[PDB]
Amino acid sequence: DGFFKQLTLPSGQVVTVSEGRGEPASTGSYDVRLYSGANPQFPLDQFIDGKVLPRDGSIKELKLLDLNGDKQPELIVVVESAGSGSYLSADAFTLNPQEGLDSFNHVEGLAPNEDVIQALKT
Amino acid sequence: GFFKQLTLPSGQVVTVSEGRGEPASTGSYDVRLYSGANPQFPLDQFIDGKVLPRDGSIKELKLLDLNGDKQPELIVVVESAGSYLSADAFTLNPQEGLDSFNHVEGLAPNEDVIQALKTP
Ligand SMILES: [K+]
Ligand SMILES: [K+]
Ligand code: NA
Ligand code: NA
Ligand code: NA
Ligand code: NA
Ligand code: NA
Ligand code: NA
Ligand code: NA
Repeated sequence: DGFFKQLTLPSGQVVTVSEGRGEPASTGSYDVRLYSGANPQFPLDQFIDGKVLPRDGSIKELKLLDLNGDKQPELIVVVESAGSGSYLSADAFTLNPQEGLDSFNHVEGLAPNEDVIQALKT
Repeated sequence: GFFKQLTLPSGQVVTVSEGRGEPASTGSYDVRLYSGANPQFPLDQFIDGKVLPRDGSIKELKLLDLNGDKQPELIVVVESAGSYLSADAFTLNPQEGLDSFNHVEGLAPNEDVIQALKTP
């Protein structure tokens, strides 16, 4: 099994993030799947929506931070290139009970010392 | 959890997966398309993917030309945990990528899913 992480949002919704099965470490895809989380004992029983995105590198971090000021965290998936420069890219998603899952922003080709969060707000 | 890889005669590669950790009876599946440009590395060149709901468990995959352009579409057939079939079809090509072709649902087990997907 490859990369898999499950997070519970403040609303009680549950999100999973996976890299594509059978893919190389250096490049491929990942998906984000949102669930209602209505029963925390069976958090993945009620699927809502999902997206598949390319990754130029490996997932390096998952962050839950409010980017748009609505008080709820967006999900940020930070990806680090296998290149010697370790260039960063990231996708942000809104995920909430009212709207479900949507893309918020995407950045790529960032130097390792760049402010990814500020870039995603830009 | 369902996982299957198919390779088209063009060389394109597709994988179909049920969502990890989900119930057998309900959840999601994803379809991922790769170029397969180097056939020894089928999953080295990702193109595009989609995540869909499944009302049931994946029964089988088919590759068949649904619109008569001589390229195969991908069909994902789903069986309810209860008896009904549903199915989603997708176009796949190097030129365009991955797109929805059609969707059918509430079919009897004996019905022709492929003819249903072809029929306006
Ligand atoms: K949405
Ligand atoms: K497309
Ligand atoms: Na891992
Ligand atoms: Na690339
Ligand atoms: Na927010
Ligand atoms: Na929003
Ligand atoms: Na919508
Ligand atoms: Na969207
Ligand atoms: Na066709």
